[PDB]
Amino acid sequence: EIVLTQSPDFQSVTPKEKVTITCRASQSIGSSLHWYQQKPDQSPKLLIKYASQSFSGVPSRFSGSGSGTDFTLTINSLEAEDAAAYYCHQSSSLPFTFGPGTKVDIKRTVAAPSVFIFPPSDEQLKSGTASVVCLLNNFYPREAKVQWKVDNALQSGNSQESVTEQDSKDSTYSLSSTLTLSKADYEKHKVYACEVTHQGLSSPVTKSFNRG
Amino acid sequence: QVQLVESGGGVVQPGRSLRLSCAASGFTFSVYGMNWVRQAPAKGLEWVAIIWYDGDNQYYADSVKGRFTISRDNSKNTLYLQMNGLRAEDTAVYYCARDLRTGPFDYWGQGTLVTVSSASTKGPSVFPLAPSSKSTSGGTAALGCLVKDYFPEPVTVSWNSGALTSGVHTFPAVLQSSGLYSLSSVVTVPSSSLGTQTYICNVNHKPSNTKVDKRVAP
Repeated sequence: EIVLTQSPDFQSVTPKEKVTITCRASQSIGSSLHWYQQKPDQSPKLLIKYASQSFSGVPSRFSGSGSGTDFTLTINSLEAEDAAAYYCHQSSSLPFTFGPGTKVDIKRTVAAPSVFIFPPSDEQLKSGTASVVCLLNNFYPREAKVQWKVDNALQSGNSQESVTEQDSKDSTYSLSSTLTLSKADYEKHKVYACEVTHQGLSSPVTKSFNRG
Repeated sequence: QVQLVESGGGVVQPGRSLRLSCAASGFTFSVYGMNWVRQAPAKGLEWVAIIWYDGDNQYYADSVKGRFTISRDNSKNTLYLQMNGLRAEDTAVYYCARDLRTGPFDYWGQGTLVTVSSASTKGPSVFPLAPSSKSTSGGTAALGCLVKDYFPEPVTVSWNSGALTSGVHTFPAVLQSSGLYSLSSVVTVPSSSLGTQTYICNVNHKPSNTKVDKRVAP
């Protein structure tokens, strides 16, 4: 089975600047390597066919190069619309495979998230469940980690998070993390905290509340 | 113009069967090999299967071989995917893609969503995310609604009947261990507006015919 690996996994590009992303094949595939662009929840589209051939209707700024195991996709003078996921795919041998993708986003100034913690509502507590929400608003870059602490004890496996796509207006991301406990488990503890680590913060920020 | 339109996607229980179709137009269908490519939530593109021009030959990815059957009907300009023994992992957007001389996938459809779950149709419970001085920073206060325990996707969330759009963030839904979805929708407003301005999230869930308006009080 031919495995394709893409590098980098994530890249941030300033508009009008040049960007080169790569695709590595486990075994030689000659020129049987194709590139696709995919925007969130949208249909993918072919950019470059057979490693270096431009496809009809693709802007002139997109180009491809490579043979054997090493392939590159270059975007000369990046446009705002070029922020997307880019995939490579090999048609050299069955079963056909895709690379894991490279997410290209718009580069902007670093912005630390504004962090807020929400205790569960009294209405939800009545039903027997407590959902504690940690909101990370309008941050850049996309990389951010949330650490739930209950009476200073680090939590694991009882939280789920969701991140928005890059905002078309200010180029930031927002993240929501929900800590889910039963009413009985929630009442056994006093202090609920969410610790946020991001490039925009020198020290990880903690937002907390007292249950009682 | 070359067009591919997938259909047949929906909610299916684990172990059951589902047949997808892909309607092709704007080209001679029998000239091209055809493929199925899928994308599971938060995952990359995954090649599923290929069928050659006359349907005489088929090849499958290891993940579907022995469970899925690719077929075609050239007079109907249609590509099929017969899916059997469906598992939770098979939940994905299924794309129909035209094959150019067994090389690149030159044209793709819009995709059809397949949801493999043993969960039943359920309306959401809507809970407020109450604003205060604790949700206040730099003259702005954050508030929201937690749209919990619904199935299947999607839900639509608007604020003050769509009049409030600035400062709104509606997060992608999360699939809980229960098999039910959950999402939060937040809004950031001037902190001085709390107590003077009314904030209501309008939650609509079409599959269960549920409409819930929740007053978010400070």
